[PDB]
Amino acid sequence: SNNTIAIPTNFSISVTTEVMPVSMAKTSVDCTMYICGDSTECSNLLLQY
Amino acid sequence: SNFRVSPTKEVVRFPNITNLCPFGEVFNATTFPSVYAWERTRISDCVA
Ligand SMILES: *[C@@H]1O[C@H](CO)[C@@H](O[C@@H]2O[C@H](CO)[C@@H](O)[C@H](O)[C@H]2NC(C)=O)[C@H](O)[C@H]1NC(C)=O
Ligand SMILES: *[C@@H]1O[C@H](CO)[C@@H](O)[C@H](O)[C@H]1NC(C)=O
Repeated sequence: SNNTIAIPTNFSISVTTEVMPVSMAKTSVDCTMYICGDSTECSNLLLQY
Repeated sequence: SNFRVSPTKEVVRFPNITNLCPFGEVFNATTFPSVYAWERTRISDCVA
């Protein structure tokens, strides 16, 4: 209506939880051990990559 | 990475069956099968 307004007569204090990711697990790969295991022969072929 | 350790010793372990396989008999039979009637034999418990 062009001539009426609603005013809050009261209030509520609210506490709200916002959860945010900030980091992830730091990961490391031994690329030689993953590809070749311990085999010397494969490690020599891997050098060619 | 890893350049610390390299193997040097070799551990070779096999079943201690020492009987040599009968190849000298299988191969030197006085007659072989006709190919239409080829014969199958098990080879077992021997060193090839
Ligand atoms: C807003 O509403 C709350 C209730 O929802 C009012 O608190 C009540 O006030 C009466 C009278 O003062 C008490 O008898 C109740 O026990 C109160 N209840 C609670 C839960 O506190 C509050 O007064 C209102 N705020 C305003 C500014 O009027
Ligand atoms: C096959 O066996 C016979 C009898 O044991 C022997 O005379 C012959 O020399 C053998 N041949 C070969 C190629 O071993």
